[PDB]
Amino acid sequence: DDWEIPDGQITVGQRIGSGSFGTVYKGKWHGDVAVKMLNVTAPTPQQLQAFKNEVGVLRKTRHVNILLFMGYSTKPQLAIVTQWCEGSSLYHHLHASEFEMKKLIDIARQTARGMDYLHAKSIIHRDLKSNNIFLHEDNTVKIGDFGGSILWMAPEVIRNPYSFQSDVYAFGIVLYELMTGQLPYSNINNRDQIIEMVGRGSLSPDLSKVRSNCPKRMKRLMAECLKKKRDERPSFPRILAEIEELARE
Amino acid sequence: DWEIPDGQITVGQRIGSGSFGTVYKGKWHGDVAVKMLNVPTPQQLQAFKNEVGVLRKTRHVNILLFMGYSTKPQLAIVTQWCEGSSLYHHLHASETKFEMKKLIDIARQTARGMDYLHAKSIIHRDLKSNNIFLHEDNTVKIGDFGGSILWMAPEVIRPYSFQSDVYAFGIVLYELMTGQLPYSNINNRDQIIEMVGRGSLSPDLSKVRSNCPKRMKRLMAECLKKKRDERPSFPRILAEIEELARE
Ligand SMILES: CC(C)(C)c1nc(-c2cccc(NS(=O)(=O)c3c(F)cccc3F)c2F)c(-c2ccnc(N)n2)s1
Ligand SMILES: CC(C)(C)c1nc(-c2cccc(NS(=O)(=O)c3c(F)cccc3F)c2F)c(-c2ccnc(N)n2)s1
Repeated sequence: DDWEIPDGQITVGQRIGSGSFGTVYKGKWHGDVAVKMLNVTAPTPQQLQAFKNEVGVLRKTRHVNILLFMGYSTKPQLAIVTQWCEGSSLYHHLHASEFEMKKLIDIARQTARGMDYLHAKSIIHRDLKSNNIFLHEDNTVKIGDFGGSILWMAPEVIRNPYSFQSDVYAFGIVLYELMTGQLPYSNINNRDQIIEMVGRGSLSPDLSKVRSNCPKRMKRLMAECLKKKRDERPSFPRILAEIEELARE
Repeated sequence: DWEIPDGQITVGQRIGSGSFGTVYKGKWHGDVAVKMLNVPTPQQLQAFKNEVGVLRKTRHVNILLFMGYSTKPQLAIVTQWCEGSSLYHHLHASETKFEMKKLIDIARQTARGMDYLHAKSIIHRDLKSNNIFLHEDNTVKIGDFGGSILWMAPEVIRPYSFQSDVYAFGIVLYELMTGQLPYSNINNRDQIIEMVGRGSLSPDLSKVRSNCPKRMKRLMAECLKKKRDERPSFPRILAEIEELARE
């Protein structure tokens, strides 16, 4: 019932980087772990409060497609311990490296399962990117890094605009990455152009870029997820149903 | 709370019965395993909460992920679904050929889970090769917490402690390196019970394969000590496997 890991048990190691919040290092604790710490000399009451809140949210997650929360510590720095994922993110595999359709579908399915699970718990991700989707042992999708993210931002977010619908839009962009192998808006290299245009309602991902073997049901689902108006986007129960179905059919 | 309301879980094919309860494959935000408990009484409900209370305390990659419990239509526990088969099936049925590196990683992962369980002061009471699920063939998943006498420590046969878990892990180590179950040339349950229980019989270490690192042979022998207090603790066990893993 209590997930406080007494300090001195955790052997922190090499730094990996910084996500939406905190900084992560590879660690040692009953095996490999990832350790996200807030490196400040002394946490301001704001930081201590937010720390308690997010931990309270993370301890409500138990699903194979959600990064495993394992525990937390408060001294000397506030820290959150998670499982260690082997391999790289979906971003690296898609954009920084040299997948067959069946794998692409399965990745989409696992991600939908995780998101569907989160939404049923009334949890909004707020920062879903292919960057946040770790392919553990290249076989299991692990969603992490909750709240450069401009590409995955819904039009209303670009202009509290966060909701289940904005998560769905981000998921739609991830589908676009899986089915095209590309990041959206390749012919636009200006950050403010995309911000203006996507926000203006003018610009949307180019669905003609999808692969030939990409199923039409997937293509339709993608277009539904990418609706400019938020209340026109599908919910994850319907999203999961469609993917899981088409994976068979 | 981790109670899953009635109707959210779709039960599929029966998988089998374990140390307690009956397992089915199911649907709930993806694939799950549903362990049906055959039943509630006021007191049965308390015992149900106590076991769920223990399971709710585990958050580790090498421990089967608890996901929730059902009170209606009947008492049930929900866990993740593992793809593939048990370590037992690979070693003794499938005859899957593992390079020494895989066998030691599996041993290392199992050690990680057991060390975690013991740090939480949880005793498994029924660790064996078919309790160890190789999820997607790579990740060890220890489940089925407490007919299976091959993994029973002498003191258990004649009781349950961290030391008896260590012994059971020693037999698993034996399986990994030998490829066989202990006492293969003796197909008599009563005999093994009598002889292992009184201390006259122990696993034949001559049957370990040549490629097996000698440090693991020693560690295996240390785990299989007939006298309970001469067995090493899992933190020590993990380190030596971890140290040997460098190669
Ligand atoms: C590169 C980048 C983006 C900085 C990373 N952050 C994490 C990481 C490490 C710890 C937590 C969270 N995400 S979180 O903080 O939102 C979170 C929890 F703290 C607990 C449970 C789920 C969860 F998403 C992370 F994304 C990474 C991470 C986590 C596990 N294994 C590996 N190999 N990397 S990589
Ligand atoms: C009948 C047999 C072959 C022994 C099995 N039992 C389980 C199974 C199913 C559910 C729970 C537990 N073990 S448990 O009941 O002790 C337990 C929890 F309920 C929660 C967390 C850990 C844990 F070990 C299991 F072993 C199996 C199982 C579990 C997950 N995936 C698959 N494919 N099979 S297989």
